[PDB]
Amino acid sequence: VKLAGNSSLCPINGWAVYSKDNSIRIGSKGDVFVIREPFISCSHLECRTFFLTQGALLNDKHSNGTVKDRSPHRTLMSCPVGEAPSPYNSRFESVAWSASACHDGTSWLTIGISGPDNGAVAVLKYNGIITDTIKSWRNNILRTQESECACVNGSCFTVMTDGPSNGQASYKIFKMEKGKVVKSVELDAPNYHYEECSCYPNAGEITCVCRDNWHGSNRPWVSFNQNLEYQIGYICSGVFGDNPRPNDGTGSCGPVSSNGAYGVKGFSFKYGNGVWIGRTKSTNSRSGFEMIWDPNGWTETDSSFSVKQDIVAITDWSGYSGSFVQHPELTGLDCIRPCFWVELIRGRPKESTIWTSGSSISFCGVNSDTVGWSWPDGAELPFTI
Amino acid sequence: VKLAGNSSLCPINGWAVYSKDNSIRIGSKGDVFVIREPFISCSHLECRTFFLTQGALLNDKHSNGTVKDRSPHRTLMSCPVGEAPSPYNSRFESVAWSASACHDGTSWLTIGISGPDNGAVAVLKYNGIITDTIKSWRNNILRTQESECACVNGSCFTVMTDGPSNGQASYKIFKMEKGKVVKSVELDAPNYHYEECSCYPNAGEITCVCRDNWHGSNRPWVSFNQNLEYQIGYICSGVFGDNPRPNDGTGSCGPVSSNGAYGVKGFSFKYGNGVWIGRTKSTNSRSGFEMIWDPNGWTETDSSFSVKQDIVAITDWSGYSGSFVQHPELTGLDCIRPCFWVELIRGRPKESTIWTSGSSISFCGVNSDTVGWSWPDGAELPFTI
Amino acid sequence: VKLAGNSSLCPINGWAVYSKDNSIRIGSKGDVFVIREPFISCSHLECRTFFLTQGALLNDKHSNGTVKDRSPHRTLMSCPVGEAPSPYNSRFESVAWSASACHDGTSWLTIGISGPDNGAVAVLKYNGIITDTIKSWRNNILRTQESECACVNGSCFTVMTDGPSNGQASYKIFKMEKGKVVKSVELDAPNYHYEECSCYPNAGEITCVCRDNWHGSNRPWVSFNQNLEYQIGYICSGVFGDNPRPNDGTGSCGPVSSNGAYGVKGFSFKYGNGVWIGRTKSTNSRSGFEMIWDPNGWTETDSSFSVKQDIVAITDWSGYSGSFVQHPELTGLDCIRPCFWVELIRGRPKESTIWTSGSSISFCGVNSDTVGWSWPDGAELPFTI
Amino acid sequence: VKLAGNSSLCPINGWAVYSKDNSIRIGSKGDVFVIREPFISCSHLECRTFFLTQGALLNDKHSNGTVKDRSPHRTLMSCPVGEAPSPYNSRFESVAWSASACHDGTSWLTIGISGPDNGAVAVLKYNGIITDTIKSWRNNILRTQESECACVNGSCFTVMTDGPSNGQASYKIFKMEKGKVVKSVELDAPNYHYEECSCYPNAGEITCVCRDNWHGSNRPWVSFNQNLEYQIGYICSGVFGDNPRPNDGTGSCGPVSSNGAYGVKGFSFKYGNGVWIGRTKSTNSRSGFEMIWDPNGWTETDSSFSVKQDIVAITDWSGYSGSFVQHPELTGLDCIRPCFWVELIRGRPKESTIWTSGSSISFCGVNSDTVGWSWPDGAELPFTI
Ligand SMILES: CCC(CC)O[C@@H]1C=C(C(=O)O)C[C@H](N)[C@H]1NC(C)=O
Ligand SMILES: CCC(CC)O[C@@H]1C=C(C(=O)O)C[C@H](N)[C@H]1NC(C)=O
Ligand SMILES: CCC(CC)O[C@@H]1C=C(C(=O)O)C[C@H](N)[C@H]1NC(C)=O
Ligand SMILES: CCC(CC)O[C@@H]1C=C(C(=O)O)C[C@H](N)[C@H]1NC(C)=O
Repeated sequence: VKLAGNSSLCPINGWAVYSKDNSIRIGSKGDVFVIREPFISCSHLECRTFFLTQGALLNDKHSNGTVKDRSPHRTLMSCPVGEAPSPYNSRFESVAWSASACHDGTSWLTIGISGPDNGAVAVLKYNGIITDTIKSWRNNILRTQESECACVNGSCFTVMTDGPSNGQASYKIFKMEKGKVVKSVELDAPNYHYEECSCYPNAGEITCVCRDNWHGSNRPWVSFNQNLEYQIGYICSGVFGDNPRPNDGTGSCGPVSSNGAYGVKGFSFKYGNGVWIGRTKSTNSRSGFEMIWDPNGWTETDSSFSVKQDIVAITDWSGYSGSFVQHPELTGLDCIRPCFWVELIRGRPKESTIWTSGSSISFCGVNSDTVGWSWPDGAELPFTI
Repeated sequence: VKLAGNSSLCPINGWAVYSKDNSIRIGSKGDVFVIREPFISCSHLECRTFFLTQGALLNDKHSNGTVKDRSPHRTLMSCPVGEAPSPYNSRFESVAWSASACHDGTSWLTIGISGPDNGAVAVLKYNGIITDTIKSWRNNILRTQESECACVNGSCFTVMTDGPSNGQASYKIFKMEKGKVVKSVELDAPNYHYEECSCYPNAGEITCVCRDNWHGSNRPWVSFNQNLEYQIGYICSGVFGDNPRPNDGTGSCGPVSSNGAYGVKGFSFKYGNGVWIGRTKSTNSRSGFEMIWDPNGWTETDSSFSVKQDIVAITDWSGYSGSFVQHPELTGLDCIRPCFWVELIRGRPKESTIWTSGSSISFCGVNSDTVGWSWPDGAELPFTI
Repeated sequence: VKLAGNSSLCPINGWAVYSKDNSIRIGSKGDVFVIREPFISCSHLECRTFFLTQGALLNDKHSNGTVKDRSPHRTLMSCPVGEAPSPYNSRFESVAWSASACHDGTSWLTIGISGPDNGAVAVLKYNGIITDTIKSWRNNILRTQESECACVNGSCFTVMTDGPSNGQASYKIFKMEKGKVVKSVELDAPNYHYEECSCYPNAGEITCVCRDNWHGSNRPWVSFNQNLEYQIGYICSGVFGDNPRPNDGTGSCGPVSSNGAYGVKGFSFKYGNGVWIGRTKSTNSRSGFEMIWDPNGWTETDSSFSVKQDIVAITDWSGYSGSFVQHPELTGLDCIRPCFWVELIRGRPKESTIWTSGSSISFCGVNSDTVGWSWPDGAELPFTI
Repeated sequence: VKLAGNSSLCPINGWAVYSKDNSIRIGSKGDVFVIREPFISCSHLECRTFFLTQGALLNDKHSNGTVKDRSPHRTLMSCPVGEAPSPYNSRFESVAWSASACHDGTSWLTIGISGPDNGAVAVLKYNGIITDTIKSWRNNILRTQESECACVNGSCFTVMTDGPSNGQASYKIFKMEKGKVVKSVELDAPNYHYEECSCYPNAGEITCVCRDNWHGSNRPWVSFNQNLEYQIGYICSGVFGDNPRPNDGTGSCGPVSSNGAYGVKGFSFKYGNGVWIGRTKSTNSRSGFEMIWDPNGWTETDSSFSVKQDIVAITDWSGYSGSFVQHPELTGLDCIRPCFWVELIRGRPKESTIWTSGSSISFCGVNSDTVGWSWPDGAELPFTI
């Protein structure tokens, strides 16, 4: 039976460690895929880890310039959470250098994008079989979430971008049933910039917190009904969420220009006017990670907050981070539980190696107490190469 | 319940990437099988990749002269689509240096040929247990499809050749049920030459497009009803499908002798008087791949065609290619969906390695739009050896 | 249906070899996890081996200081009994450097403790999803069993410690249902020291034999009802079970102070006033192992016993050992079968390697005859390093 | 439902190849266990390969003196037929240096002997849980089949030996239900010698053809009803089946003393007064294998025969071989089908390496035709060592 998403986000006090895959430490010897853009998404029975491989293993020559981003060998595969991604435990999903995926209660929907930069195509699959296709409409790198999509009452939603990662680009929301596009709407978002959105379902509606790689240090959002009627904005909190970003201060409900000319994928959970913010600890590099609870931070502008919980130390490498949900039909709870993952990027451009790849760690909602600490990748570089 | 095959091929506009195993790039370090002759075939529940191993792994000494073709260690195995063939994820099917396979809706049927060249024997299995045997009748390398057989209303059919790959040889169509040959017929096709046929079910009948290794540059075909009543011909198009072959020009409905003394296994999908032709890009070697729609090309002699979709660039190695299907019981559609796979050969005799193996990529029908691009093997030879 | 735990320990005579994973001998080449603190636990259908990896593999550089005990990369995983723990056959369970686990008949309950020594938090999971959390109440290394928990009539119970591994500490017994803590009690055990308890169900109650690391050469025990009403004491048998320990002699029903300033993890099965004692053969190091039947050494003080059954020769490295149970719902028997496992520790600090890890062996109850022997680890150190 | 064993052996004309695992060729690089004494057995759903590992992998130092036979690290494991035995694809079964196993229609019954030569104990397991124990009764290496046991109407029977491999030893037949010994009888076989019997069910009774290591070149046999009422004898054919053995000549219905002071495990299928013999091609060493049809050869004494089918050239190493069956509940047939396997031993003592391991190949009855050929191991020694 389909996942009803009419339930609300579960109240919580902190975050508890859920998984850690040590893929990079293990891959030092083991046959572990070199990856990037990993993300967790759960069905009504299990939770999986999706990722984009480089069609090569760690410590092998084919792992060479795996910093390039888009290639013909890039593929989307999955394995159960906490496990190291290997050819011996990974399920093939699709050929792709940018992807998304979600479970509607019945079957899995995977979105993989491949092809050249001037005409990339999104192949949609439902239970492994191709159910639709979406071709680039601006011919400038059609790309997507790199985190799970959201399903509600049997419909799943996602967000895509086409155009410059440099300035005004085109943005679209898509609704799908059985992996087929039943409706789509382009957002009329002049001056906004949307990339790699982390979307979750709450009370029958979707909410997405994304990345402004053009000119924002704070994160932009988009929420919508099952008819794609939407609203847009930026988190007004002075506790800036992008990286790079400036020192905390006075935020704005609009794009914060200072230092937001690049970025990193992230997420945030909205509760009333409050927001849980996941962000790096550094303001310049993808180092460290922490969770901050700013009550009344979604609508106000100030750098004051209530709680902060360490996830990774400033001295250790972090990277992308996304949100993922647990539905009542998998949990037995009467609310939609929030969790998040963090990508731990090793290699280039920061480290002198011939390769780039990443590990993952994840946490979940919870009302019981927690603790901040540091759960870093742990590999010692360089490798035998 | 048995796969019904009374439906027609789904109408289509282009091809959407379905998978890429990256086995060779992965095998540089991973315990991946050395193979050749890989093909895809689906049941009413999953799609799998079959292939002929060389009882050895990549980058190991036993990988030596793996260019030999036939030997006692050659075995037919399978794993899920897109995954690299390895001993930790592959199901053993049969001992064979030539095979075929298809699912009738109930169980898998596998056909593996082993034994000496002067008296080979095909072993038929149904759900993993031997159900029949077919021994060579001409005593000269009994061989078969190297791709999926076709099943209709409980019956599965295949084609086998016995005799010279050099000139006139004998060809037989077999009809089976629960893996037992209930009927067969020897094709009265003087001056024709059949090999590595790609057969597919359509409107209750089978259609096979094969390879002329004796004297044809265009491909031969055979279609037949469930009682083995058949018709034979050659694709008349001036867009020659074999490799080697001559530059495009005036085709023929009979064997085009120029350059057809050799060949490569291939496929083609017939729609009315039109055909989707899959072929290499080079006219001499196994380089590149492309999809071509020549309406009225199945019966007409002209090198004019409508659409062209690139799959593999001329600068990269390709190889065998075959057709495979997605029945309604698996898809939910009301038509039989056409898909294809391409074998990417690396090593001897074109590269200076001590071995020969291959990777695979596959695509499927689709009405939505698509894009041409290039999805090559990507491994850099030579290996550590 | 829930595992009723109202049956009694089956009457037995000796122990029969159940399993041996040779993980270390195998990892010399294979991709085996470097581990410690392993233990078995069974459901109503299968038996698994749980363990705490070091987020690295044998014979790889990351295997370095794997002697350190606690780290962020330490994770709790599991695989079927007898199989070598590997990233290709292990299910991820939880991030932890101390754990426990058991099956209530319906789903698996896992307990993984992580975080800093001054603020560790226990993450309880039921069927893979977080259901409760427990933070350190004495801010001094919250730790647990390192062996299975015990479930009765739908409820599972475990024991945890917080405070000095050096002297008087704080001990608590928890009661959980579907992984949620419904009740907890602190033992009023002045002068006692509980650590790494082995608890088993019997006649509707729980019995634990633990490790006194503070000042006992004999072992302490706790037994309690389903409402956490309890009783405490020490095994009085002059056949001292802790290691190190003094030569056998006159025991005590309280802490035997000579040599018991350290210890190792163990177990014991109480029968009437008698006991089956598992122990190392050495009085000083974790060398050798043997089972001893002191009929009524549970309450009596005399170093005399009836049967001795060798499990590992004095010349070979041994280590931790714990109890694990079969239930009637799994076995079909009408009694609770006792079984135990043994950790074979190789590496530091006794051998000159840069790492520490371990193999496992197990035995089960049984009435028919048996024989003692020696089933050591068998790996030859050092390794390629 | 239980496997009725009331049907008779299926009439056959030759033997078709069923599988080949290439375990050693693959092990050159892959993580393949080192093993000996492999054998196949089938349930009502699938066929598996059991084997006794040496607790190490090929091409690793721990693969050293793996020629010793018995050791504490020896374990019984299994994987699907055709697959190379590895720690990634192998199910653990029991600790043993001698074993047997069979499926009764409901669950697997495994038999694993371990312990010292003067007190070995066989641990029986039903569905993975210990159901009985049998201790040595002569204190001289209790040993068993090293192939599959036979099940009929819900009962499985096996054969065990205790005593000298040097002369008169004690032989016993065991009958078990759900893994528990319900009856047992000791054979009154003076001047007979039974070891490593291959037993198959037929018309509700069991027939075993074994190895005489004492003083016989021909093979001894025992057949018995479901109440262990039995009959013994020796195959009378002058086509001697043991190895070593003298050149073919005049056989004997009793022990043929010339050259039978040692031997190898083998098998045979009796049809009326005829027999299908499996044997090596060489009379001195375990080289080559072949099937021979000697009608009226079970009771007569002559070296003449009707059919001979080659399985392994004399130029290549063979080794143990045994029988296995496929019941009607698996095949759908109305008769019990005969098949067999052959162990291809490589290394010591015939080859200069530091190890000993084996590969496997198997065949099945079949009415259709077949062919003789040579399917050897194919590994090139020595290895990197
Ligand atoms: C094309 C711009 C896009 C959005 C900023 O770049 C991403 C940034 C990345 C990054 O900043 O690390 C890595 C992503 N793999 C890349 N996505 C693609 C499709 O190339
Ligand atoms: C024997 C002739 C036959 C048909 C052309 O050769 C094939 C051509 C091949 C090729 O052109 O690459 C490889 C196939 N492995 C081989 N088949 C067998 C059975 O050896
Ligand atoms: C903190 C004291 C505790 C009980 C004695 O130490 C254990 C002893 C050990 C040992 O004596 O070998 C190894 C365990 N990994 C360790 N547990 C933790 C959590 O560090
Ligand atoms: C102990 C005598 C017995 C029967 C002849 O020896 C077998 C012969 C063998 C052989 O001749 O190769 C190998 C078996 N692994 C061995 N079995 C045991 C248990 O040691």
